[PDB]
Amino acid sequence: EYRDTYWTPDYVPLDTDLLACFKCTGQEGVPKEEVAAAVAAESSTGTWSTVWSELLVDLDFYKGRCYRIEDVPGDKEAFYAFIAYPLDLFEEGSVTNVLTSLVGNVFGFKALRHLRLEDIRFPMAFIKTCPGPPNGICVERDRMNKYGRPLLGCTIKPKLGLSGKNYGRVVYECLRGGLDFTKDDENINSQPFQRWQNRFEFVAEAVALAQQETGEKKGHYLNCTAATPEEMYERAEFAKELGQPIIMHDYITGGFTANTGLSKWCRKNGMLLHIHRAMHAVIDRHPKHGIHFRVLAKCLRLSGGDQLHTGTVVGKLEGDRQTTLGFIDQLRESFIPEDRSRGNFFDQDWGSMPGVFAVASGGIHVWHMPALVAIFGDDSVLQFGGGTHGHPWGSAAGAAANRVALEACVKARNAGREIEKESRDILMEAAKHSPELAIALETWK
Amino acid sequence: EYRDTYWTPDYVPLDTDLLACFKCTGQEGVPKEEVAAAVAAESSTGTWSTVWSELLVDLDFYKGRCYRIEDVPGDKEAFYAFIAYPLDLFEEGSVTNVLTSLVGNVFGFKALRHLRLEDIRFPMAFIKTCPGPPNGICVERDRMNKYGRPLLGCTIKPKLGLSGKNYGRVVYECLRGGLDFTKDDENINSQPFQRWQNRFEFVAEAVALAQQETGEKKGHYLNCTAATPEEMYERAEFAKELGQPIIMHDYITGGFTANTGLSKWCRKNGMLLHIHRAMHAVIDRHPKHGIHFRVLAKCLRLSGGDQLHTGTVVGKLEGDRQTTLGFIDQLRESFIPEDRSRGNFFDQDWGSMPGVFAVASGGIHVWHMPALVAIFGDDSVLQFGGGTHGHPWGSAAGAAANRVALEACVKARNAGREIEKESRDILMEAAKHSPELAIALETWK
Amino acid sequence: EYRDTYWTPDYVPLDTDLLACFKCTGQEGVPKEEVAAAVAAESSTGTWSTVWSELLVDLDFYKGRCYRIEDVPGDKEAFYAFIA
Amino acid sequence: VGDYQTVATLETFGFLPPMTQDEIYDQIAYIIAQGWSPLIEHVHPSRSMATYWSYWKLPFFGEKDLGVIVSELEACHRAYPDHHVRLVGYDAYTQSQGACFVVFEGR
Amino acid sequence: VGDYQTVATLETFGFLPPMTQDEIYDQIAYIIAQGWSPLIEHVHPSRSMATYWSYWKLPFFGEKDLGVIVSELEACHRAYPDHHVRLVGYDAYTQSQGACFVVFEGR
Repeated sequence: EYRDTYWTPDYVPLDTDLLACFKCTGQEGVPKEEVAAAVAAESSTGTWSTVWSELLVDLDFYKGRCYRIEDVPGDKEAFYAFIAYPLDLFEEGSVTNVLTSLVGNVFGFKALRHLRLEDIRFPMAFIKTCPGPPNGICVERDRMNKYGRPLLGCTIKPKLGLSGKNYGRVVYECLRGGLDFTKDDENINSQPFQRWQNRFEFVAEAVALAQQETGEKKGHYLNCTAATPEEMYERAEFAKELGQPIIMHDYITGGFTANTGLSKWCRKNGMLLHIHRAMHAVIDRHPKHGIHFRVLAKCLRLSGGDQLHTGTVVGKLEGDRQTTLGFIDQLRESFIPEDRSRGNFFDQDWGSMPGVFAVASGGIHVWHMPALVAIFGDDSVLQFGGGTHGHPWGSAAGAAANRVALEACVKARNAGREIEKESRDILMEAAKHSPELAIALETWK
Repeated sequence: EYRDTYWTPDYVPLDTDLLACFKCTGQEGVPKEEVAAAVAAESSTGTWSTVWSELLVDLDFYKGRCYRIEDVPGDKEAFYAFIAYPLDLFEEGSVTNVLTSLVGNVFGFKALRHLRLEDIRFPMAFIKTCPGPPNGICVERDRMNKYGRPLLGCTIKPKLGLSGKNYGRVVYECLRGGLDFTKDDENINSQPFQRWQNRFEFVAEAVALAQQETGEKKGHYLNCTAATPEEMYERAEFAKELGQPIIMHDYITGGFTANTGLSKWCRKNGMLLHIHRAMHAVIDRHPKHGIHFRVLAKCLRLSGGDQLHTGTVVGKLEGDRQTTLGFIDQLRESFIPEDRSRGNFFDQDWGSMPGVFAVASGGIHVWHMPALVAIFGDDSVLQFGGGTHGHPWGSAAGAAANRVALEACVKARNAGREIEKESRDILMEAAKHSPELAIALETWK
Repeated sequence: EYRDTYWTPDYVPLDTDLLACFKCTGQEGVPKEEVAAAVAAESSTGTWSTVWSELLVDLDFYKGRCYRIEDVPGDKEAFYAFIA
Repeated sequence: VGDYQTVATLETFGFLPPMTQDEIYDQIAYIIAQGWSPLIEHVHPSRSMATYWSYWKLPFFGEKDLGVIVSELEACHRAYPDHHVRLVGYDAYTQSQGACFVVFEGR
Repeated sequence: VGDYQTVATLETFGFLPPMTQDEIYDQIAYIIAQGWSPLIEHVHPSRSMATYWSYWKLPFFGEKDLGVIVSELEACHRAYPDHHVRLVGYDAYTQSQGACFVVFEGR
């Protein structure tokens, strides 16, 4: 029994503590308080019998406190548990240390059928310790001089096979159509068919040419995720020398340590950082067990970064857009009030620490854009890899069609109109001056 | 009793000695010679009883000599004391060592009601040892190609809150109006709302744009005062790479060591150094105790630097402009004759070591400019933070109005006219071609 | 007058604020609240007349708050001022 | 069938035909409804790649009337009828441009 | 009300209207009274950003007459009536320019 020292019936968390929410399912017919206290201890302290060395350090002060067990709305065996953590249990600005101390060993205890990390309330102190995003939302907007509308990206299709020249010319064709950015594929950094130096050189040349032609500050997302941190820094500095204003990375596969180092280097060198969520589903695909994507989003925002992939939710699955908009709030706003429907179990304030852009990509094209604008607001980016490329008139025409669709949609939204219902009229009116938009809307009606 | 070995009734200082003036007030009814000798010893040597190790080194040669006690004109309890110092008691070009040896422990002796350091006569040798200002007055004028008139600056208001783009555009608006420079705020180096890299980049871009537009070599004061010397050097070299011709620093808060290192780096890299006197008042606000600002000005000039803040004296307090003009003389001229009214107690010669520009800022605007020109001469800079920004027509119009006011004032001064009396006619005649000047003079009549 | 925006009669400091104590002596016969607010502003913000650029950033949030004036035990002209 | 020629466009509504005056009214009304502030920028088209354009009279804070904004727009258009003229909404609380687009394009 | 347009000005009295001849007399008399030496510089306006302009005849040391200075000024103005022409007072003891301003501006 561990409730007596790791379950607190009347404790109130301190404003400097780290508060964690776990959706817990113990074995059948077990005390919920006991399993919650077991989880809390397994996060900090665990012994199989009487021990000696724990009397040389005050275990009372350096221990977690589960202070509230609430009944989950939908399952009476699953319950939300709120565990506190003294500030001293972590490193000053190490998201890696937070993950190690939170999920390092708790998932291995046999007395828990399922465990899911739901929400984390980071104290203001720990947030002020971490480097945070190198640029921020408003700073990125200033560096790109783009406002009024969300930004427009696209993944370079096919997933691989392109040489440096071919990849560069495809990126140029996508970019010259008014598209804001292009992202390299998450699994493509350096290949036998394509060495990264050639791709970076050709894509920098293409970006410069498109920037000169269209009269707009443009850029492409360059990937630095690689085998070693030395190679990552080398590629990042090579991109810096080539005048490219943004680079991209995979923080889960590369690592939280690598992501933090890359963000610090970007701040030290004045570079923008794009991030993709590769392998996030392996942690959040299961709706009952694992780690919710909001926790990963919080960790990435603390570790630094300017963009984070989300999908929207819509296009294939109407789903539960409430919690998606909730993590969007946690991505953009400095403070977010509690919202059980949005999956926000704590009053979380970020002080004046700049937020992170949201990335919506995958299974989307022109027909979805009004709802995407409505749900994601103006602080987001939309990527249409196949849609822009699969347009019969070419990638440039597809990008132009999506750009004018976005312009018309944001104009109608600024007009004070409910875009979701009359979206068909909006797209028809836009097509009255863009035949490529008309044929695109015809393709995927 | 220490007079017998630390009071010299007939000693004449050697031309290689360091001469210091202290305004001293001992306890009531104490020997003035005894307290002066106590101060002199407490600067070099102090023992509570008979000692042994002092017989292994000649204490006679390595000891200070107070050689003259003069009655202060205004208090008969306060007296001026002149203490000599053998050249060997200091480091070859360390103002830090001078301050440690002069005020390190003397201010803690109970036998002194008050102690104030008034004047220091630095020997020519010690001046030749120190690095000195990296550029100098004439060299700065050559590097800016600005002559005939004093230069015109302004602090960027508000004190903080600006992003990189906003700060840069405000600096550009101030600069394009003919303003010579702009100084960042002394307490603003790197903030959560504004990282220094973005501010430096945007302000460099704005300075380049304004320089291209107005057809004049311009610049902004960039601050490198930070937490560590490594960060200071990094920011200075970043400014050097961005083609910015001047950087600024706070020598008291940052430190004399940091100021000397920054000046040496500026000389080694061909950079101009601006300095603000933050926290100087905490040392000189009290008129009877502390260190007079002339001593700090001497120390900064020895440690290196191109500009030093002074106020003028006028605008709020008519005061005692005599001693202010005295320290101005000590800031500009190579030699200065003794002047008791100006607070110059020694015949101080700087050889051919270039002087330092004077900075007049705070509580000043267009109405004061004629008197400012009259008192500060042509080797000074005028800053109007609120006045230029608070002008209803904008910062550019206010800067242009101040520029044309300065031009008209220096023209009338060169005409052989007494500017102080007919200043109203001068400003009216200037307003006969500058309506912004007219409305400014209307605002603060 | 700067009390209206830099003297807070009923503000309670936030636990993330920086609190400073100043023993202040203004000129004779001056409002203690006014001089405390002047010190607080002179730490953050100071203008001699109406200004424009301060409307592009929220001066309300980025400003100090003197929230308590206490009488010094020993001098009635000197007073302790607590600025946030 | 057919190609899309590259066009020197003007930053978010550079693609669409020039906005009508009623659309300008709606845009400025939206800027008012968001608590932002109007600001007029004009610059020679040759220098479109610059970072800061030549600003008109200082941004109007507390101004909630469309007519004065339209009068200022037409006055600045007559001031430089060959420059590119755009209208920007400034947000003080976020230090960014809430919305911006070109109103008049030069000859 | 109204804006102040950016003007390509000419370095300390570039803003004021061109000086009258009596004002030139007063300026050169002041230069004489300060012990400085007159020096005439002319350069094409396209190269105003250069560091050294094309100097006229060598600086006149010991010259204390205004009329010869005016004659040299008008002669150099007629030499290059399309160049910017300025007058500079040189101080030997400080190795700086005591006073300098433009006299004739090019077409």
